[PDB]
Amino acid sequence: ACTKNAIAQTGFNKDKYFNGDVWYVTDYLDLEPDDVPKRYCAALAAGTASGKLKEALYHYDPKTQDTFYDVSELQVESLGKYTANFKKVDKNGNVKVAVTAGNYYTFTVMYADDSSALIHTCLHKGNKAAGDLYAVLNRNKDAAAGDKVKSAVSAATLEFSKFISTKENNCAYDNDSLKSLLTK
Ligand code: HEM
Repeated sequence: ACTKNAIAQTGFNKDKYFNGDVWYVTDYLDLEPDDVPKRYCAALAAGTASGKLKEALYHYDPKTQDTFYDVSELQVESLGKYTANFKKVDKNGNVKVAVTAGNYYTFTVMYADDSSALIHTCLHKGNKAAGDLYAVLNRNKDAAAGDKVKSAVSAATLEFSKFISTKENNCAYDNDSLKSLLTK
């Protein structure tokens, strides 16, 4: 299902990435066909909350209106490479689906700077078939991918021309919920 051992950025700066702020997905590449929709909105917050490494996720399908949030405790495999549980929550952190063995994702930061990043994730959810998902992130939801992150896509032996943009979906995000979910 997933096939890639993504390599984390050399010299990854964890405190800068996990600073409590929001990252927007601007472009994505799924290696498995028919795995995710062709139009999508996603964002996350990443930070340490009371000593615990956390991510809060948001997904929105702009055609179906399917919406869900997750809160994730990350465990460290190596610098920039994590295994995350997930619990599905409402935007206020109330649990809808508890943490469960077999529901996890891996998360590898392949490149990051203050404004942009390239990540890989492999999602394992119960019975479902997994597939490699790469995402270009930016701190600014409207930013076109710049040369640092596009060069990193090339250095991963990927073609940025294959990535699908999220920019034409009228995506609107609740940054406040993502930040507050880090504590939940
Ligand atoms: C930003 C990095 C991402 C991470 C870490 C991530 C992680 C996850 C997790 C944990 C779930 C399961 C949530 C739950 O059931 O509670 C999920 C579901 C899903 N994600 Fe992502 N995701 C990311 C980005 C994306 C992107 C960019 C897309 C496609 C444009 C996408 C498409 C989906 C879809 C379609 C599901 C629903 C799968 C199902 O039917 O259960 N995700 N994702």
